[PDB]
Amino acid sequence: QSNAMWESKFVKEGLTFDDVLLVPAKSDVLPREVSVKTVLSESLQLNIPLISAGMDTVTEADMAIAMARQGGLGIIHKNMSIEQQAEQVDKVKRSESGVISDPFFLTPEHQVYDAEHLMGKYRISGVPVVNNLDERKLVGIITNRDMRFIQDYSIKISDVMKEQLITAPVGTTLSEAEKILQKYKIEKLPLVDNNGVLQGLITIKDIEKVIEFPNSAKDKQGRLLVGAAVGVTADAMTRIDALVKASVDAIVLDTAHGHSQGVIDKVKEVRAKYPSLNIIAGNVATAEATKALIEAGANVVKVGIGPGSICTTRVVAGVGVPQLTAVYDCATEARKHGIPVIADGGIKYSGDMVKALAAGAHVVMLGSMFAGVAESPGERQFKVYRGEGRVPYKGPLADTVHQLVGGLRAGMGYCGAQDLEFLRENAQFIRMSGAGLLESHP
Amino acid sequence: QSNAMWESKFVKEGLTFDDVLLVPAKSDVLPREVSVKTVLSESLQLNIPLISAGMDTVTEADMAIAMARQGGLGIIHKNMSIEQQAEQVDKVKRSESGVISDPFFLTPEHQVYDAEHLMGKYRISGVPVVNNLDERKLVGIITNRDMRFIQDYSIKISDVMKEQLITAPVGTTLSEAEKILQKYKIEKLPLVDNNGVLQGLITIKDIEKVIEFPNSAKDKQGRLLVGAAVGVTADAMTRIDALVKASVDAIVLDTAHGHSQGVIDKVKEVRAKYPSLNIIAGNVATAEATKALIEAGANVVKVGIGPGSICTTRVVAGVGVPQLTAVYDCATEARKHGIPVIADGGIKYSGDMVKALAAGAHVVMLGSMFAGVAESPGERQFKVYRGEGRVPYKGPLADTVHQLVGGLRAGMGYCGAQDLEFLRENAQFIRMSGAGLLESHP
Amino acid sequence: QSNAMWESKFVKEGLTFDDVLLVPAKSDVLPREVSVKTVLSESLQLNIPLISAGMDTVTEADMAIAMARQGGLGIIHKNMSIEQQAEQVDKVKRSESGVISDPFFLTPEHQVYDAEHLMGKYRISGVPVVNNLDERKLVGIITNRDMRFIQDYSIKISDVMKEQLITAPVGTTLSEAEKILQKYKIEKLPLVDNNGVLQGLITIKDIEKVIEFPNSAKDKQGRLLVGAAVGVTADAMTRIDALVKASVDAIVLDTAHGHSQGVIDKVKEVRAKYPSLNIIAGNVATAEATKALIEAGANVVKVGIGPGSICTTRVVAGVGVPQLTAVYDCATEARKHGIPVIADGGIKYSGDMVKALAAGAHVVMLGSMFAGVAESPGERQFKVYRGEGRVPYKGPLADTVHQLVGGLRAGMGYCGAQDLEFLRENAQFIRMSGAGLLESHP
Amino acid sequence: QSNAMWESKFVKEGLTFDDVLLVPAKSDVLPREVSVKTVLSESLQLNIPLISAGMDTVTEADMAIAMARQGGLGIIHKNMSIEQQAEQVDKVKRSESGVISDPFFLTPEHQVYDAEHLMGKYRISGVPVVNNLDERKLVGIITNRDMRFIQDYSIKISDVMKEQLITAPVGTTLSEAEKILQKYKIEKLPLVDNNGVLQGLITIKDIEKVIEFPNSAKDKQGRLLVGAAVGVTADAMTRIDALVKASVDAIVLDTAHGHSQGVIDKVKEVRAKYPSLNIIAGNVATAEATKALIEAGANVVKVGIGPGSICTTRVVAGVGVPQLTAVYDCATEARKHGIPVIADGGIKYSGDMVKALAAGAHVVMLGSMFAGVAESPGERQFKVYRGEGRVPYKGPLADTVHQLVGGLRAGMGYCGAQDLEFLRENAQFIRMSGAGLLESHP
Ligand SMILES: O=c1[nH]c(=O)c2[nH+]cn([C@@H]3O[C@H](COP(=O)(O)O)[C@@H](O)[C@H]3O)c2[nH]1
Ligand SMILES: O=c1[nH]c(=O)c2[nH+]cn([C@@H]3O[C@H](COP(=O)(O)O)[C@@H](O)[C@H]3O)c2[nH]1
Ligand SMILES: O=c1[nH]c(=O)c2[nH+]cn([C@@H]3O[C@H](COP(=O)(O)O)[C@@H](O)[C@H]3O)c2[nH]1
Ligand SMILES: O=c1[nH]c(=O)c2[nH+]cn([C@@H]3O[C@H](COP(=O)(O)O)[C@@H](O)[C@H]3O)c2[nH]1
Repeated sequence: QSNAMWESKFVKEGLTFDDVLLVPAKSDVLPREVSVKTVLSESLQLNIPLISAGMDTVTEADMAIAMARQGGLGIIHKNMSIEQQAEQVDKVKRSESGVISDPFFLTPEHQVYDAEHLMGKYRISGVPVVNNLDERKLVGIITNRDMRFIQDYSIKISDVMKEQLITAPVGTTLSEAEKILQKYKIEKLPLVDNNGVLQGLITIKDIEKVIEFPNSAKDKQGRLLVGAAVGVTADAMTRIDALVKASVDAIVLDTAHGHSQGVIDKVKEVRAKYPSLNIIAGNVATAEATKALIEAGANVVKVGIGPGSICTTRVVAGVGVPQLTAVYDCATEARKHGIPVIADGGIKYSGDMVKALAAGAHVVMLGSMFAGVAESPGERQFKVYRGEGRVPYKGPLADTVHQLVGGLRAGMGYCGAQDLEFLRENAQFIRMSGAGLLESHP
Repeated sequence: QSNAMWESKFVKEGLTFDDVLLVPAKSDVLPREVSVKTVLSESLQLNIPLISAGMDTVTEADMAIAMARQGGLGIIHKNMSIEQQAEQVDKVKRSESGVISDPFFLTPEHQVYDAEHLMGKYRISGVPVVNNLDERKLVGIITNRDMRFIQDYSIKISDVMKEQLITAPVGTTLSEAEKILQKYKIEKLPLVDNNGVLQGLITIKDIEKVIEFPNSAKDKQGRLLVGAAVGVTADAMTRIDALVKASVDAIVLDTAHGHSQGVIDKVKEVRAKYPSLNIIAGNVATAEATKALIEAGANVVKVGIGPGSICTTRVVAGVGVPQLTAVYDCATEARKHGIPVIADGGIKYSGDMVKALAAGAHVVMLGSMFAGVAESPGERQFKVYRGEGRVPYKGPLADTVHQLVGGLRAGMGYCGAQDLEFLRENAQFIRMSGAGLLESHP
Repeated sequence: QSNAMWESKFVKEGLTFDDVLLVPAKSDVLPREVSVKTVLSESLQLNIPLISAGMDTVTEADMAIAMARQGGLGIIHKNMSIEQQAEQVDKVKRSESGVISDPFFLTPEHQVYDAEHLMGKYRISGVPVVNNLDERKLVGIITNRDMRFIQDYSIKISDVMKEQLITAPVGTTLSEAEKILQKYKIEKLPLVDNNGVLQGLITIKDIEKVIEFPNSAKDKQGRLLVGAAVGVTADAMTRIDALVKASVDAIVLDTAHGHSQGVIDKVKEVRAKYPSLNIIAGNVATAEATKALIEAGANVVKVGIGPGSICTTRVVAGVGVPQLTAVYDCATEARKHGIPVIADGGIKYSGDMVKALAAGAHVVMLGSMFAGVAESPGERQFKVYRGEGRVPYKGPLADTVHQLVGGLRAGMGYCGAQDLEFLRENAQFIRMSGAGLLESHP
Repeated sequence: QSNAMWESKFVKEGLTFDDVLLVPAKSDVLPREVSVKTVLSESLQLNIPLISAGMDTVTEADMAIAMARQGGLGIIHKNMSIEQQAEQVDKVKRSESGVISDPFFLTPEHQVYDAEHLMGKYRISGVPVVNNLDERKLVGIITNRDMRFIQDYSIKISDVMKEQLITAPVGTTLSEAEKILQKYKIEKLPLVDNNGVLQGLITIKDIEKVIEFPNSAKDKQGRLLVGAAVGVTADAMTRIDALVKASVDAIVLDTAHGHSQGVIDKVKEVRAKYPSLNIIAGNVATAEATKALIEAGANVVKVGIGPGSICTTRVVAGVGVPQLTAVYDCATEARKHGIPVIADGGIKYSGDMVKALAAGAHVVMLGSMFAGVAESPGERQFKVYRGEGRVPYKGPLADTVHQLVGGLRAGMGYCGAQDLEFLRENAQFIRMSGAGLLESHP
């Protein structure tokens, strides 16, 4: 039928955050008891439904660390050298429990400049010393306590060098090391084989961060999860190869129109080369686009086109979809594949987040709410946000998350939701007019 | 059918006050002749459809007194010691006609400090004196006129002490006492049995407040009605027990989500222990929630979630229902039980109140409109309002009520409503756009 | 069916001026050629569809005169003494051609104070003199030209007194008198019978106002049309009796709720006593109300409740109907009776007027647009408007009318309407959103 | 059926730019590869879908030149003398390649004042000299290089006069002349027949403007396209006759209500006299109006009534149609005739343009966006805009076009549109609320 596309032009209708409210429901569950955890895949498991945007004013290593510590996930932005980005990922992966199975080491023949680089780069504060690279046999350890008395860093590890050291067998756990470090009063516990060949290193920091950040989102090895953004370019594979060597949990293929053919192609290509890699692809606003990314191999779909708070797409190109309808239409399609969606853009308040999750999104992604947080890249106080603009300095990330998560639990309480799955599946909205929205804020 | 909850997510629609207008109708009744009285139960009968909110910036004894005097009802807030709240209720119950059947008394052996406490506490200004507590036989009365000549309050009632006194038999009425007090020129008329044992006390104040506040809402004994708020906590029963000893007319079980299981439980528990007690339960926005509270034993339902003028629920949790739809959906369910609903929150103008009552609510409850009234707890002039904020100092309660009630009678006139029942049942609305609302205010 | 009133409560929907636009149509007729005349009854025929409101800040004699001169109609407001209002009507009726069939006269025995009163009261500037009241035989005429030379007004008409005078037979017309006054160079032309008994008077002013205001709306005798407001009170009949003696064309029974029984009663009563009188009754917003007023005998219906620019009805009582829907629903009912409606309130711009007339109204009524006009009661420049408020000083009425009528002709041009009947009957609207209205103004 | 027009009065609904967004679609085509060209007729072919409005604050010769150079089209406004307007058209037609087939020439007997007039008028900078008008035989050429050494312009061409000159045969092309002018180092290349009779002239400017403005919209002869506005008046034919002599590509019959009979008549009359002329007729908002203009002979239809940014039509006459619905309803009708429509008025941003083109318009017309551009008629910096108002000074036209066209290509990218035909035909919208529009801008 020739005329259908023409006749249907104005037919569709969509809703944004301010058009609706969640409707209260029978609830046996209190806000404090609800579970806010979400699984994006078996290798990607968040304790809070939050991701910081890959954007140069939002997410670099310090941020990805702070996010993961809270149960969420950072995405390292791509506006940096590939070597730089892989390095940013490595810094997040090795922040805690990173040298347990893959330790750095020095030899007596290195300078102390080498020690200070490693401790500085990874924030570890102790370094193992082996006889030689080939042998892998550990002789001595140089640490932060040792650095204090060293005036010149040009001198070799031999000079400022032992005694017997307390070392433990490989596959020693944190709770095991906790007692050893405690019994013997050490802050560093190297791990060797039966031959005394260096295998790994455990520090008290690997211990106390576990205590201090119990909701941390971590891989199986116990290291902080991290994502990274990759464009669709000739550069794409090379960059991914380097990040994968990095061990970063997920790659986000971030483009403006995710329903283009060039993007489907690249997904197909990356899935082929990395069958187990977490591939987050976006951005899409439709069910058809969502279906195409999933059949291309995306294991997560990122959603929204136009809704961003700095996004000029609507005004300049006339293009976009109201975010809740976007999330809803996408989630409707992704649901049939057991595929999670991310809600990307448009979220001003904690209530918006709750609505995004109740319209079907597994996680939400925030740029601007995080832009003035202490841990973000930038330096009353002020900090920049670009895609150009400004937002107040918000203090440490943790305070913003707490109010977000607190809003989420209250909302879950009103809806009677023990967990996010229940919410996505059971929550009902009610549409309201502009005048309906005027009371909502008071 | 597995998919119904998902498909229906965005289906519902709701209206607030500004979306609608009452439509004029055939009217034989003038605003001055209409009846604004409402019955919440046989033991709770208002002459005006207004309740002051249990809130620490709105309602304590002075307020509950002023409300009841106007035909409405105060709810003592729960942000106080239980002993304190029971005492606040007692002050309202004994404001007028309170010692008629349950008198306080002293003995010649008390000090005058005791007299000044009682007169001060209850604003009565005369105190009966009996020989002894066991005997109950009245000897003398100490009053405000007597206090003037007393310099030291440490002295006993014996010293500043009689002559024969004019006393009347129990079950003497106000209109009877009016003539006696008038014939003999006394302001105090104690009541004894045939043995001269003290039974009660009547004062001219019990008389002239009847004259001065003819619309007063009162129990069968003729004392001002009062409510009290109770949370859902381990504290709940103990607090209620004390208030019931107080004789307060109604308890309001006030929680944020009234459709939770913990709230239904507590209602069931209180109804069991107090089969005749007025239990106002809330807050709910749905018919299902309304049904559950009624079957739990609530004899009044309080409505609205999100609409409050300080309420951040909408923004922080994303949760709420547009107030008129809320009231309408609740009233639709409660109607089948012969159960009244209260409209709680969102009312800015007298016209909003009229609309709330025409959408099915029996009474409305107001926090903010009363927050700067003289009788409210706080101290140009200024007074605080929190759930933090401010509202102009409005003068005495009576002036705000008069314009509210005047708006209500005009509205009833336009709709042709002789009484509130007719209004609830017959009144029709018309929906308008935002531009429709722009003319409405001019 | 018991439940219908409850279920239908929120069903109705309504539109105001800003929700819609008139849709352009095939047009063979230019704005200058269209006819803006309207017939409210055979005795009430306007050359422009405009009425000035009976309101103390809008319409008194000066205004009713200015309106009628433009083809419209003034309504003298009722906030004045009945004698005062009848006098205001008489001033409008006698402004031009008023003493042609019912002349005032003096006798030689009156003082000149009497002459100056009459000329001053009615702005006529000549007065006939008869021998005696019984006889009616005219002797001399005293005029403005004569007053100049008179220092003391206490002196009798005898003193400052003749010669033969040029007089004409009764039923002399204006065009006849035009030539006589011209041929003989007189400004005053008395009219007598064959016996020389005074019958009427014609002046050059009666002539030149016809020239100067060709669109004037006039009765059969050629005097300016005038209306008057009457309340529903015990006062009503007495006031009407006096106005009818006045000869005022129409009475407006103006009340807040025209669908009340007391108003239907009064209409029935006035129609009975004055079978030919023009009775404008209001105000109503519904078809049912409209039907009741017509069957009570109203020959015009006035419409709108809430739309007034000073009207607080919406906010205070919650009551009203969006004006276009009001006019449309009323016009739909009145049409079946051949009955015209007036659109009363809400009109900010000339475009609103065009829309009001295209929604079915015969005429529109304006308070606020006329409030600062020179001819209005009040005294940069400033003038008050109450029902309290302010509006810029607009200059003479004629300038405001011209832009109104110019807007009306343009609108009629776009719709292809040769006359108002075509417009009412054929014009189509298109509904738009708030954003649709944002472009409309630029 | 008598009552249909009355019942349907409020039935229609319409949308403007801010009510909607284009929905992203499968896209294989990048913004840089899309084609923005449009054909209004075989003789009217634009490289960009833009027309500058015939308005005295927007388009005169300088503007029509700048527009055409960019691939768009200027319409010379009619608020000028007919001789003046024909002259403005001639200036645009002869800006480049204009004297190739119809050269101006002088004789040795003219003064230099004549030379300076021609070079000044047409910006050509060389003038051919023939022996005599009858003969047409070229003797010498006077140019800009020659003017430098001439102090007095009163002297004849004979004085300041040869040598042999390098001339080429008629039908020489630009690419041919490019090499000649290059090989011989000349900037002027006259064209003669075998007899040495002057036929045309080619300059280096005719060459380098081709290089400098590759997207230029030109006729078959290679001269810049130009339009002109004509009113509907007695003046109409005479004016058109003169413009056609001008060779201007299109005439725009511009009136306020294009659905009037006088406008259909004039179209019929002009089509009869000029069967091949491009006739752009407007303005219309309906399909019925659109059909009537096409059957009258309009080969392009211009659309919108009310949407203009200075247009008071909505407010003053109450008349208009929301622009997208207007364009859509018109395009729906015009499509059946293979007829293009122009979207005229209402466009604030590049996104609005994209939406106008996706609602079915072939081209859009802009007044206000171009009003402060350097090339516009008027003289921080400031420039006026009237239909009275102001708009910032925008710099040269080219910068505004580039952002417009860049917005258009992005939008086309999101929709997957290789060309404008695909866009018109396949693009889908989604309607949003006012709150939906609040996020769109951030
Ligand atoms: O097309 C775009 N051009 C941009 O310059 C831009 N900047 C941010 N974004 C998107 O907006 C998201 C952040 O949204 P919020 O600021 O509301 O947190 C981000 O996560 C992005 O998806 C952009 N999209
Ligand atoms: O969830 C809530 N958190 C709060 O801090 C709060 N404060 C007031 N209220 C509710 O609002 C009602 C008063 O509404 P108005 O101010 O519009 O009179 C009150 O009667 C309450 O029902 C609250 N609800
Ligand atoms: O209920 C009312 N109380 C008032 O104090 C009042 N003042 C004006 N009006 C009505 O408004 C009309 C004038 O409307 P505009 O100001 O918009 O011209 C008038 O013609 C009246 O119908 C009132 N209605
Ligand atoms: O009825 C009208 N009276 C006017 O004074 C007027 N001025 C501009 N226009 C129209 O508006 C168009 C320009 O629209 P924009 O300013 O939004 O670019 C123009 O192209 C015109 O179609 C007018 N229409």
